[PDB]
Amino acid sequence: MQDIITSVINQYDLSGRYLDIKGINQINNYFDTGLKRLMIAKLINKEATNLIKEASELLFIEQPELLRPCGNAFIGNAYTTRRYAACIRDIEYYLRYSAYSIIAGNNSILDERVLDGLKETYNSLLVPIGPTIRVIQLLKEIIQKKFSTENIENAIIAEPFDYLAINLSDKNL
Amino acid sequence: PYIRGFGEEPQECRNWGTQIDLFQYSAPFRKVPQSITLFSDYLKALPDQHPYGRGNDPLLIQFGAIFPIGTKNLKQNPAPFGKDTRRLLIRRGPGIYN
Amino acid sequence: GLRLPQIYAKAGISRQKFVMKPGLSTDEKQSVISACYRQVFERDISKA
Amino acid sequence: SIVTKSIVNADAEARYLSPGELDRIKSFVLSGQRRLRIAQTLTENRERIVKQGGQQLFQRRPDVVSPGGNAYGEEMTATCLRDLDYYLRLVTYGIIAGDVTPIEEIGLVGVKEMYSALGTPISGVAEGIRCMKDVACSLLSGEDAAEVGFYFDYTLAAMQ
Amino acid sequence: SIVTKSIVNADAEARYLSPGELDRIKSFVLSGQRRLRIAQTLTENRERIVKQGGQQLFQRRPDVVSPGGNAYGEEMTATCLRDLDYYLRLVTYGIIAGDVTPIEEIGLVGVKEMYSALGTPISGVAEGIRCMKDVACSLLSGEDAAEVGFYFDYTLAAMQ
Amino acid sequence: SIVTKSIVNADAEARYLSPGELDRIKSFVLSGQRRLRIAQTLTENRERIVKQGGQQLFQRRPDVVSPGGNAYGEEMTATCLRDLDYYLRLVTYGIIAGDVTPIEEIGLVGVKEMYSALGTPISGVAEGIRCMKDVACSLLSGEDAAEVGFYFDYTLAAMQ
Amino acid sequence: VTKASGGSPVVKPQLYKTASMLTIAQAEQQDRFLELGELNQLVSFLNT
Amino acid sequence: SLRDLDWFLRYLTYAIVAGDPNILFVNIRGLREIIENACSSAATIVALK
Amino acid sequence: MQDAITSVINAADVQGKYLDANSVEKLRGYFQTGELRVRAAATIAANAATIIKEAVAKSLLYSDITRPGGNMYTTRRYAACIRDLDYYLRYATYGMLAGDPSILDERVLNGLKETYNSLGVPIGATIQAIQAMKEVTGSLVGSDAGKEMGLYFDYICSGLS
Amino acid sequence: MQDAITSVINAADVQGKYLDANSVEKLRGYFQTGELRVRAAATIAANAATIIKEAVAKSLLYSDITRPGGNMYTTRRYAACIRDLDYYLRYATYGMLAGDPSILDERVLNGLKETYNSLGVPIGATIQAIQAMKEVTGSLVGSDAGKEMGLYFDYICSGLS
Amino acid sequence: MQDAITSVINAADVQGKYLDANSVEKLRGYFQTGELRVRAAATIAANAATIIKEAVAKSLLYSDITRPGGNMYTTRRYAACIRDLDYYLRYATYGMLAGDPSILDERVLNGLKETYNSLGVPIGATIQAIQAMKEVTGSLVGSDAGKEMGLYFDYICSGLS
Amino acid sequence: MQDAITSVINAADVQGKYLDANSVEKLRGYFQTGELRVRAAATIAANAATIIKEAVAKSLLYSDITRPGGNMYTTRRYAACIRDLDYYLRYATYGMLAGDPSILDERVLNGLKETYNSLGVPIGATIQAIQAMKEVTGSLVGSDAGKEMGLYFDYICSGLS
Amino acid sequence: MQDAITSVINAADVQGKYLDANSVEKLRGYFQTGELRVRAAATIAANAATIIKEAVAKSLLYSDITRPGGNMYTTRRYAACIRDLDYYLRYATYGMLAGDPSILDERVLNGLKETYNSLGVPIGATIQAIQAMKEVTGSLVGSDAGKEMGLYFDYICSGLS
Ligand SMILES: CCC1=C(C)/C(=C/C2=NC(=C\c3[nH]c(/C=C4\NC(=O)[C@H](C)[C@H]4CC)c(C)c3CCC(=O)O)/C(CCC(=O)O)=C2C)NC1=O
Ligand SMILES: CCC1=C(C)/C(=C/C2=NC(=C\c3[nH]c(/C=C4\NC(=O)[C@H](C)[C@H]4CC)c(C)c3CCC(=O)O)/C(CCC(=O)O)=C2C)NC1=O
Ligand SMILES: CCC1=C(C)/C(=C/C2=NC(=C\c3[nH]c(/C=C4\NC(=O)[C@H](C)[C@H]4CC)c(C)c3CCC(=O)O)/C(CCC(=O)O)=C2C)NC1=O
Ligand SMILES: CCC1=C(C)/C(=C/C2=NC(=C\c3[nH]c(/C=C4\NC(=O)[C@H](C)[C@H]4CC)c(C)c3CCC(=O)O)/C(CCC(=O)O)=C2C)NC1=O
Ligand SMILES: CCC1=C(C)/C(=C/C2=NC(=C\c3[nH]c(/C=C4\NC(=O)[C@H](C)[C@H]4CC)c(C)c3CCC(=O)O)/C(CCC(=O)O)=C2C)NC1=O
Ligand SMILES: CCC1=C(C)/C(=C/C2=NC(=C\c3[nH]c(/C=C4\NC(=O)[C@H](C)[C@H]4CC)c(C)c3CCC(=O)O)/C(CCC(=O)O)=C2C)NC1=O
Ligand SMILES: CCC1=C(C)/C(=C/C2=NC(=C\c3[nH]c(/C=C4\NC(=O)[C@H](C)[C@H]4CC)c(C)c3CCC(=O)O)/C(CCC(=O)O)=C2C)NC1=O
Ligand SMILES: CCC1=C(C)/C(=C/C2=NC(=C\c3[nH]c(/C=C4\NC(=O)[C@H](C)[C@H]4CC)c(C)c3CCC(=O)O)/C(CCC(=O)O)=C2C)NC1=O
Repeated sequence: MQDIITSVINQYDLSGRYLDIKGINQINNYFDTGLKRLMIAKLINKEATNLIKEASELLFIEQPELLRPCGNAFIGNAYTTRRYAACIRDIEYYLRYSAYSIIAGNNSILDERVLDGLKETYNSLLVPIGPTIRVIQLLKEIIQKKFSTENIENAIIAEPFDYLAINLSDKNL
Repeated sequence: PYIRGFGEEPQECRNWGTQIDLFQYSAPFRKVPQSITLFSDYLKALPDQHPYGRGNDPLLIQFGAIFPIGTKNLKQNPAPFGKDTRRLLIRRGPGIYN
Repeated sequence: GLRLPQIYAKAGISRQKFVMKPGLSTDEKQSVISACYRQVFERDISKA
Repeated sequence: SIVTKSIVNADAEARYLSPGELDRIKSFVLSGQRRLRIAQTLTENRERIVKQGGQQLFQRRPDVVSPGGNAYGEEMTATCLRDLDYYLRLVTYGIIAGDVTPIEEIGLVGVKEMYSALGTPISGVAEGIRCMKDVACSLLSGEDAAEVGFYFDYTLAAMQ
Repeated sequence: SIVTKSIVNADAEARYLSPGELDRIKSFVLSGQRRLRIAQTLTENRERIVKQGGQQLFQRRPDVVSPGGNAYGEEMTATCLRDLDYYLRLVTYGIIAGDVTPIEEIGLVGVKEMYSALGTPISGVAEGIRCMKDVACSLLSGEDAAEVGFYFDYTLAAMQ
Repeated sequence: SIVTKSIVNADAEARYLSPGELDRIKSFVLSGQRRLRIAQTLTENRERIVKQGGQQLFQRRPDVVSPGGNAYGEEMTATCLRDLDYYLRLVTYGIIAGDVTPIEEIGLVGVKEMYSALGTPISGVAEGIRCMKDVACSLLSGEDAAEVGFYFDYTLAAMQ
Repeated sequence: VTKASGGSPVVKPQLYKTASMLTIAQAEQQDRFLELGELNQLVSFLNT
Repeated sequence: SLRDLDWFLRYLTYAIVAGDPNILFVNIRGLREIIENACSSAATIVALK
Repeated sequence: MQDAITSVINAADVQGKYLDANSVEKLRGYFQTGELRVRAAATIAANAATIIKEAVAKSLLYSDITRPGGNMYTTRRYAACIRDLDYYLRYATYGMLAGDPSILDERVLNGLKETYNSLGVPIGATIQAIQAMKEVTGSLVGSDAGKEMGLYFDYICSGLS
Repeated sequence: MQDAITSVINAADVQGKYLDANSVEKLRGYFQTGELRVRAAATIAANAATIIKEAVAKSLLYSDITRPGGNMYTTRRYAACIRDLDYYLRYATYGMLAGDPSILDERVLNGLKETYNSLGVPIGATIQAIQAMKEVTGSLVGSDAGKEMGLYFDYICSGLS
Repeated sequence: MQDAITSVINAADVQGKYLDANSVEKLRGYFQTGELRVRAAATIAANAATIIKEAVAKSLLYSDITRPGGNMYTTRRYAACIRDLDYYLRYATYGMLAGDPSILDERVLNGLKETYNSLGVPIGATIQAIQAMKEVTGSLVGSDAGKEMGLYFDYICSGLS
Repeated sequence: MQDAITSVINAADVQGKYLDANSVEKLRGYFQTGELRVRAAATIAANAATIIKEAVAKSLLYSDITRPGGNMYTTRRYAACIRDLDYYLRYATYGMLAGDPSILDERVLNGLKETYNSLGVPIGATIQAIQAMKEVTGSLVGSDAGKEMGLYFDYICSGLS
Repeated sequence: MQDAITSVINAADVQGKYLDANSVEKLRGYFQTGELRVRAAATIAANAATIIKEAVAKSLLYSDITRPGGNMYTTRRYAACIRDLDYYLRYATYGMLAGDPSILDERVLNGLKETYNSLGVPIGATIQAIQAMKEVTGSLVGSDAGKEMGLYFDYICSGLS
């Protein structure tokens, strides 16, 4: 992975140049929101076991087909508690690895340890990608309710959960 | 030592397809490294090859129809290619007539 | 680091292990040794 | 980067960020504008550091500029000081990132193979970096010269 | 014994005996009255088996008792019948144990090394076992000879 | 999108976007408020448009709902509206994008092979999209009812 | 955007054990050719 | 609720026709803690009994 | 492509042999099942549009792959779905007439597992759609000819898995 | 990796249905034949060596593959030859006892054609060695048992082609 | 390729939703920047020749790569290099209008590093010419548009390394 | 791996023949040059660091690949690259002793072109470093052994293009 | 393709030099021996059907390569082999006329060892036929042209080995 500083420092090393004001303005934008990126991660740490329950419940209320039998095409959904237990485990991976990238200010950790090989694994177990994109976007709406006063915290929160949906999505257009 | 398979331990979806193929009796017959080529392909851009598998572009020879990638060679390299994509073809001549 | 619900691994055939405590019978010693040929060489080459 | 170091240390244990790492990251962002000042002072005084640094190197190791030495000549002495400029650049990267990872990945991994295959005495590159550190610490205050001294020290220890 | 073999597979999986594996133990111990009669009726026919089963071995292989054969003389043939008594003894062990592992660890592991060191044709030893199986099975009913016949046939395979 | 379309045309001829194309994009982004409101008016009446439009189709074509029609039955009639809700959704994507790209790339490419593989009359699907057009225009003013009608017309035309 | 692919093989997770499968999957793991003792367990299950 | 009592009886007949109760063990072990915040645990044991 | 007759000729060919008494047995086995295959293939061509219509309905019709986010969701993806089933059904009857899977391996199964991995198509869901298609044709073609038809449906599955 | 019991349950389980009369009929044929399936697998284990020896002698013994230049010439390639015939004879009883050929897909036919083609092993000569082994086993285990065992021997040759 | 508008439409379409106030805020944010992107794309089109002319003179004009023995020596190869710089400047303008670097992945960086390695083009000098072309274009369009334009010049450099 | 001796034995054994006059002359061609190969192999092992050090200065030292942006810029990439040159020198020496390029196929060239394409290493610059390393070696070992070593230097370059 | 004159013009152009004494020496070296090449090229074109017919019967006519089972058994395979020898002989004459083996790399040797490994053509037996074709042609054209002609037969077998 690479944090926001390492990405800016690696982009300048590729040219063999020192850091000018343009590269220092970018590092200052992270040192400004850096103290606010920790309040967001400490909130996730305290509400981590709750924010997965609402995302799971709101997902199954809209997609009741996931809690039902799989059909003769052996789709992997939350049919039984062995599948329900395994699928709630995934919802923690999206929340845990999204809290890391909020402190890194960069999505390098996301694709390197989540997206590289994900669709090959879900297409192997026949796990639906549609609902998975939904629950990832429900977590964003849930977490953003805690931060309603100031809107600069909404941009920071939407970044990790937006990247996962844009990269898991199929390009229909 | 035992094979730490799929139903025996929490897996990671980064070496998913590589490891499931490694635990086969066909594993010693892939003479090409499968991990060093994939773990670095994750970081570089799309490869120069057919939109379908690598065994779909033939040898550009005089008289041909030779597709080396098959069941006897075992060098298959699928890559995710979008619907709208253009291959960088090289002009057989001066470059500026492309 | 990963994590898995413990019931997800108890479902299925439950692949077995082999240990080499001295004092076992000669068959269990043999089964533990043959299992080490299949693992290191991908097949029991001592009888093939 | 110290931030990247703390996220992969908690990723290995399969857990979230703990209080020992959330307070360390807080110490890093509070020290942010102070690092960008120090790193920009070494970037604006490159010529005086590389030239004064190499000057004192050619008096502690006169055999590298003697006939038969590795840096004997006008073109080999200009390449000598080109390497003191690479390592001053990587030191500023390590001060901004809060750790020595950019120095290690760039110019410390396999540095003995490179300079052994070029014919360069590796002990002379460490003696030049030790002389740049003296000019570098003369432009900084008392407490900032100690902060920067750790990054010059790591380069010497790895170059030995 | 299948009891010990049924526990070693359970312990390898690190779990209690499955309800199926417990059913195998009660069915085996249920048939204890029968195995004691099958193996015992063979015990009362040792001389009729090893002698008749041995003489037929000396008609299908007249070279092993001729000059230059391994069993040439009063002593080398009496030593030959000693082993026919050894293997008929081990077959009765496997019938009462419900397993061939008694015969395996006693007289089947390393058997090709022992007989090769003695100059014994292993193909001539198995011929005597195939001749003892016909004498043995002729004294038992069809239901029993199919069960006892497996232990005779399992040793012939390993002895080739 | 109007930007994606103007970029593929220029990329097809290996040129920059002409000033005539950059001007059409300018009036595109300058009208984002009018169409963002026109799309919300359609998004807020998905029942009044899909149900009212769908009912007028069922008596203008009683064959599909009759015994032997494709949508004969309550479950089949419900999937009849699943489609009429799809195309209504895509029509709002076009109004937001300002181009028929979303409508074509989703639900117009190969639409005749799909409905033929299902057994539904393509002549009936176009009938339902036109009856929904009347409802959608009844909720918009004259200047805005023409914009929504353009995206419905391209769908009716391409579906024959 | 993901730029590589390791391939997605057809894998079906274990669901549950059966009295017939376990007695046979044991011998398969050891190449044993279905021991006589395990052959009697399977027939007793099918007799029910 | 009525959906779950069918599974306890449906999955129970799969067990006897199959070999062992491993199908029931994998799907009932950690079940009572997943749902007991939206349903009384006491009402369930009396049902299965 | 080579049918069962030419395959028996090529086997004896590469040995320089004349057809022995054993090779005629493999030839008499095809001649006794020849009119049965032409009778089975004559009906599949009449119900080819409906066999694929009913095989998709009972396997993956209303499943999560219709729904948004799944594969074969859009019309272009749905229309590309049935275009593959026509190749499996049309080529599975070609091989059944010839009694040899050489035309399936040559044109269909050579490089199809690799094209799906590059496209992102679920291999497992496809194998179950061809499985539903195997029992649907077993209703029209009957149980006798139907099993031979299914013998080439697994060949697609064994080579696509 | 399933039995007929596991196959019929998942067929009904995924439909959310109890086992009906037609579903229990498939299990009735697997249960009532158990004493016949187990008797065959025991007599096969006693003669696993004498079957492979009379299948090689009847199929490929004195041919060109035994002689120099051919495949399976040297001692190592001969020992690896009859070790494969122990694989097929072993996994054929695993499916005959499980009542499902699903175990032959995961651990026999998966990568079988990619391995022999990379090693240079002739696949046509292998089918002849397996076809002969289905004929030898058909006399030991009887006619009723051999018909069942031959269903799995034929299942390998179809995927081995 | 996809621009910022079709990114919202595609993300909302995969879930199946119609639209929301949250993604509408993303669209409104793009329209607020739209007129800036348009005036900058027009200035680059009118000054496409002088940006490449001023970027080549600063970076690689009197160097070893234009003297005999280096790439860019002949007129055949000097004209090829100028044409490549007009690729990056014209495709980085498409990404500046669309607000999405997706087009550089499909038609620009798609196998571009192996293409240069087979022809012998210096990768290090190509990066220095794109960097030099970055400050020249950043002076024409200004700081606000130039900072956004440089986001794709850097994208090409990291994808070419 | 197989040397010139074993390559003659396998050619005869694959036919079933004893060593005839045509193969005996190939065996004499290797014995006559055996002391010349052992002499060159000892001088290459002692001057390996100077053959690599002078082939690098002559081909790719002050080039573009050593500066920022190019391949082999950082010290790990300079050190990882001269570790590749130490492979080719050592394995070209094994091939010269064995008189057969068989060991270059298995342990060097098999799958080496795809490794460099995924890593992004320029093949044209690697071939120029081996060619410069072939000229320095040919001056140390002489003109007779020097053209033997160049016989296996070209096998790596032609097996790499 | 480039001939011997072009290779001298390019080697001076890469240095930026007018043709000096060293390059004028290489130019006369081609002009002097130029009429010896036009004579050998005219005699090979006349004995082309004879040089192939004598190297085939000398090398691979009565072996097991022509018998049933051997690669090149049937008439289609026989006619395809002597068509390959026709290209090697015809292309070694293009190379001798031009004095530069560049023609062989771009039109003969590119991906040729992958082409034969795909079809199963024995590379060892193909090299023997070219060696036999080398001496049969060396007797017709003499000792001077016979040595330069063999210079390009060795270039083909070396890249084909
Ligand atoms: C850190 C990044 C990362 C992710 C995300 C990950 C996912 C992952 N999800 C899995 C299974 C699974 N995932 C689900 C998930 C779902 N079912 C549904 O209906 C929903 C759409 C969804 C829940 C939101 C199910 C049901 C399985 C089990 C499938 C089966 O066994 O049938 C498995 C196989 C079990 C195992 O872990 O050993 C992996 C590896 N691995 C990773 O390394
Ligand atoms: C066959 C083995 C098996 C069972 C039984 C099983 C049950 C199961 N019950 C669930 C929920 C639930 N189950 C119940 C209720 C009850 N449950 C009972 O057994 C009682 C009869 C009743 C309480 C008196 C309720 C109220 C919920 C919803 C809880 C929620 O909203 O999360 C869920 C979560 C998804 C859902 O259905 O909403 C599972 C997976 N899974 C299995 O694999
Ligand atoms: C749409 C995106 C895209 C790019 C970028 C592209 C590049 C590309 N550059 C080429 C050649 C070339 N490229 C250069 C470039 C350079 N020489 C230098 O010294 C400089 C450092 C550098 C430019 C800054 C040269 C000299 C050639 C000719 C190579 C030759 O003919 O040997 C060729 C071969 C000929 C052809 O056009 O058919 C292609 C395909 N193609 C594409 O489709
Ligand atoms: C970013 C990490 C990094 C480093 C450090 C690096 C070093 C490096 N030093 C070099 C040469 C050199 N380096 C020196 C250095 C010295 N002579 C002395 O006497 C002193 C002890 C010492 C300097 C203090 C000399 C004389 C040469 C030229 C040697 C020659 O041309 O033979 C070269 C070959 C030509 C070139 O400069 O491109 C490289 C690549 N490359 C890298 O990527
Ligand atoms: C985004 C564009 C898009 C469309 C349009 C679409 C259509 C679509 N229509 C379907 C079924 C169906 N569609 C109809 C439709 C109709 N019956 C009538 O009488 C009417 C004339 C007509 C509707 C106006 C019927 C009856 C079925 C069920 C067919 C059957 O059960 O045999 C199905 C199969 C089940 C499913 O996955 O939902 C799809 C995928 N999918 C798409 O992705
Ligand atoms: C359980 C399923 C399974 C199978 C089938 C299997 C096959 C298999 N066959 C092999 C070799 C081999 N197999 C053969 C086979 C034959 N030669 C002939 O002439 C006959 C036609 C044919 C046998 C009837 C030969 C000759 C080799 C060695 C080839 C060589 O050494 O070059 C090897 C190489 C490794 C080794 O032998 O230790 C494997 C892995 N592995 C498995 O896991
Ligand atoms: C072998 C084929 C070939 C040619 C022809 C060639 C030309 C060439 N001419 C150049 C410059 C130049 N060429 C001129 C030429 C002229 N000024 C006038 O007024 C006259 C009309 C005209 C000469 C008669 C000038 C003034 C420059 C420098 C202009 C600048 O720096 O922008 C340059 C850039 C710097 C350099 O010289 O390397 C090249 C590469 N390169 C080649 O490889
Ligand atoms: C211009 C460069 C070039 C070459 C060389 C080339 C190779 C070449 N030779 C071929 C076949 C063949 N080539 C040979 C030749 C030989 N097999 C033997 O047994 C001998 C050792 C050897 C002759 C010395 C044979 C026998 C075939 C037939 C292979 C087959 O039919 O499968 C084929 C397949 C197409 C066809 O046969 O019509 C190609 C492409 N094509 C080209 O464009």
